[PDB]
Amino acid sequence: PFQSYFSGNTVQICPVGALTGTAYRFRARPFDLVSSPSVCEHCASGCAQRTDHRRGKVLRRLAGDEPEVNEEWNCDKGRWAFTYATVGDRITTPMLRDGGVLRPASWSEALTVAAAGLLTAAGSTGVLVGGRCTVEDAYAYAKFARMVLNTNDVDFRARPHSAEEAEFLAAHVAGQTMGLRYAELENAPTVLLAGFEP
Amino acid sequence: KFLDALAGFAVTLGSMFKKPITEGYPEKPGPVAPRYHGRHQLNRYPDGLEKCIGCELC
Ligand code: SF4
Ligand code: SF4
Ligand code: SF4
Repeated sequence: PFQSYFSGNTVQICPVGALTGTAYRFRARPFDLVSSPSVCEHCASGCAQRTDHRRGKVLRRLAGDEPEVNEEWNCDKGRWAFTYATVGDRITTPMLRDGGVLRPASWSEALTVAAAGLLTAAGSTGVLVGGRCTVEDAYAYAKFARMVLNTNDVDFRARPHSAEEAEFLAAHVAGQTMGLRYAELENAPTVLLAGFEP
Repeated sequence: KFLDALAGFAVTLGSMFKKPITEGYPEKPGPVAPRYHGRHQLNRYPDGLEKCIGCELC
């Protein structure tokens, strides 16, 4: 098989219908698509993408165009890994534990119970923020931990990690925006990779 | 003769002896033009296959 992590680009690069996406096959015509700019959710590459949805369902995610980040390319993960939100496991309503069973609940009741529990726990709480969060979402999680819980037990690392990692991120990464850039990568005479499979 | 001003009467009286022209819908519906834009219809080939290819051009 074709077998490339970037195969979808060919579908987007073909100037004709010769190469088509099997997932998108016969799904819609251009006029039937609501098209929006977007960013991929999957890795730190942050590629510009174009999400196309018909009938409220996302049908494809084209590569977009951002010369400073991704030129006009994707990987298959970014281009096609969008169905996760509609596989039928999505949480549609707030859920509450009662009698050991997870039951659908209102927003009012759910917030009541969550506030009760969190106030009962007070500072004996820790917030695992995970890595699937927008900058705003992470900021809200952190601020919520700092004030609403009066705790510093905040970690977005849902993965193997270490204290040395947090120390390094504080020392060199955090607060240091827009240093090395993709454009710089292209011209770096020598690139070394430590624990990194690009 | 002042009669011209009364021509309308001659009209209405005359019409009440010519036959009414109303179409008899629904017992006797009127003839709609052959080209009329009636309800869309999806057609088939003589073997029964649906003509529509789902191109969404319509
Ligand atoms: S058949 Fe498809 S690829 Fe060929 S001209 Fe028509 S739209 Fe383009
Ligand atoms: S398109 Fe591919 S490389 Fe770009 S952010 Fe998404 S998963 Fe990462
Ligand atoms: S335009 Fe295409 S989709 Fe619409 S009725 Fe004709 S063949 Fe079918």
